Amino acid sequence: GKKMVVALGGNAILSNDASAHAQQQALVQTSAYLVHLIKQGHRLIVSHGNGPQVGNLLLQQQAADSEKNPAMPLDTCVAMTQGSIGYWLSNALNQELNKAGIKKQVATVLTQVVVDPADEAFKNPTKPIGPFLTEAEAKEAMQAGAIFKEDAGRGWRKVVPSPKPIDIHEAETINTLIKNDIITISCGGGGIPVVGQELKGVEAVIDKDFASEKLAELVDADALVILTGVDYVCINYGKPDEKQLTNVTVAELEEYKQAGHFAPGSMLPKIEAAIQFVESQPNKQAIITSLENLGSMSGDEIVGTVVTK
Amino acid sequence: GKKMVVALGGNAILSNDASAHAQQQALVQTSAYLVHLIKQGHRLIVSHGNGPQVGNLLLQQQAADSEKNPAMPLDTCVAMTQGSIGYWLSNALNQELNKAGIKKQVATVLTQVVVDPADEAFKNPTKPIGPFLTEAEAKEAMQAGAIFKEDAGRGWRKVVPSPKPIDIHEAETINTLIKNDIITISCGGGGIPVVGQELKGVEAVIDKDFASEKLAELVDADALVILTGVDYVCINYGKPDEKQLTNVTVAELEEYKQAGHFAPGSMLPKIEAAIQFVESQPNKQAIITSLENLGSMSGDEIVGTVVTK
Ligand SMILES: Nc1ncnc2c1ncn2[C@@H]1O[C@H](COP(=O)(O)OP(=O)(O)O)[C@@H](O)[C@H]1O
Ligand SMILES: Nc1ncnc2c1ncn2[C@@H]1O[C@H](COP(=O)(O)OP(=O)(O)O)[C@@H](O)[C@H]1O
Ligand SMILES: [Mg+2]
Ligand SMILES: [Mg+2]
Repeated sequence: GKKMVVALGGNAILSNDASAHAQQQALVQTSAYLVHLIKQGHRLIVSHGNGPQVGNLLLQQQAADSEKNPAMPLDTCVAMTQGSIGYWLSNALNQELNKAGIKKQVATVLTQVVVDPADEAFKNPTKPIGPFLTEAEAKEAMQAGAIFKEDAGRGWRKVVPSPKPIDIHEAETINTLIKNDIITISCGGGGIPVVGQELKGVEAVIDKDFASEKLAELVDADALVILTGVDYVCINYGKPDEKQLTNVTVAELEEYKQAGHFAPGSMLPKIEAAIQFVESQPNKQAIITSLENLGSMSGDEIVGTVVTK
Repeated sequence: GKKMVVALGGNAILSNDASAHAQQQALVQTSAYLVHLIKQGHRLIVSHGNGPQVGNLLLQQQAADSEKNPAMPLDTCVAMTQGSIGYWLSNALNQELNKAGIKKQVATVLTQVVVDPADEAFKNPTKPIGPFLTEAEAKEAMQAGAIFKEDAGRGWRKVVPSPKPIDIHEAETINTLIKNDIITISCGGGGIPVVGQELKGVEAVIDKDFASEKLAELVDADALVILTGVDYVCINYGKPDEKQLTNVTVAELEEYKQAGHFAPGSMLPKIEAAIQFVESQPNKQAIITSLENLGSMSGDEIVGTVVTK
């Protein structure tokens, strides 16, 4: 069996219906697939994204904003989504483990992810968040310290930094749970962004896959498994000559990267994080595939885009 | 030292406004007092309430309620507050620990607290919660069985049950962290209420002190310390003949309780929880006092209303 960090994405909470019940139902389906990994002897360390969840929460912050009910900053909103999604996922996993007759503890740990204040991302925030405000509301926010950028035609929306994760505060706690064979859920939404030894909260968005890769390094995982919306990373994706990548090496991926095969923002971060993990220490593996593709496992072997040195 | 469950209440988050920043600063002050206990060798396992926090979150759920941004049910909102408050408190405690030069890690574990569906509370809900609705809105909201009661002159509110905890799902995980000298924050808001084999969420409010007492039993804590708004519990409270209770036995408290000295909904549950803990096992002590009164500690000994038997 392998100790693996499993980084869930949007596909893990595929529901369309934004209700808690619909998202919980989606996570139960996701958990059924994850339990396949447990049946095969793997030791899971799970993380997840929070795109639509934090997006809706941010809209809720604005809808009721007042002196008595002030909008919560982004870092607190991320913490809230670690709570909601962590609850839904841990609950769903327990259900599916029970259905399989398997006894295994699941626990969600709030996770603060440290970033460098000197990170170039802070001088140049590029992550748009929240609702589209009017120039007026924008200028008012500007005078309030926020950085807004008019999205020509759509309006003005707040932009925040996307810094690199340099450490996971709760890493040792997560390691402790790991060693006690407890399935942990952490780094939700890429983590609650904090800076410095004092762990000062900041409004930023940390890439979930790089946060997961940092966790994988800190807990000395054997593999980083990113589960997304495709069974295999492809070259010429969506094109007539599309080709699925199975076993790949870093040099191969670097060649394809320069040819522009991995869309920025979506697949590119996964490829970069996977390469980084494989380059971090000898005998490390990274896999990019989907939950559904776990049905194609060969024994305890996960198939998909498998990256090695 | 002694393994002690410290149950924080409203005054632990003493802020002049409801902003995240103000509440975080309030928790920093609270953490200063908690560090005092840690310096004295006590092994802390902390819990907290969430009344004002979940209240504002529920108002945010209502403000943007729509098909695309549906209001999250109470159990999910409780999970979200375990995330926000857990983040604020763990971050504040780390800051105060570092200031004291103490190398101790803090971790927040989402907590699902199990209740019995046959609990009398489900037949007679008593906890009003959420927004004040019109009579027409409440009428429609009650068709599926939910109970709404009119608050004359204010509106109609949902009234949920306050069932007793029969288990803390993550208890073993929390104990494992405790055994590894990690300060845990759990049972936030009394816990995410769940029922049955699938741990289905239910809209209810589990008393934070009863939840904390159950945790104290499950982790075999030496003491249950409830920190609230008074330095000492009193009899003839607010009357000219008011008397503060210091060392007191279970028998004495039972007499006082029967005399109606402890207000329902506020002090009564703390007294009942204290009695339950002292009677739960030999060599168990329960204390009810305030964070401020910790400044009057005699060495590693906490003064206040100390229950023994
Ligand atoms: N070369 C490529 N091969 C496969 N999928 C690709 C490629 N380039 C872009 N994609 C897209 O990247 C998506 C996954 O990234 P993203 O949408 O960000 O998902 P997640 O929520 O998992 O982060 C795929 O599901 C696919 O639509
Ligand atoms: N006999 C009593 N002795 C002391 N305090 C009492 C008594 N009866 C009621 N109280 C009130 O109970 C309060 C504590 O319960 P509560 O307000 O719910 O606080 P918390 O947020 O800590 O749960 C006290 O601070 C006090 O205002
Ligand atoms: Mg993505
Ligand atoms: Mg109270």
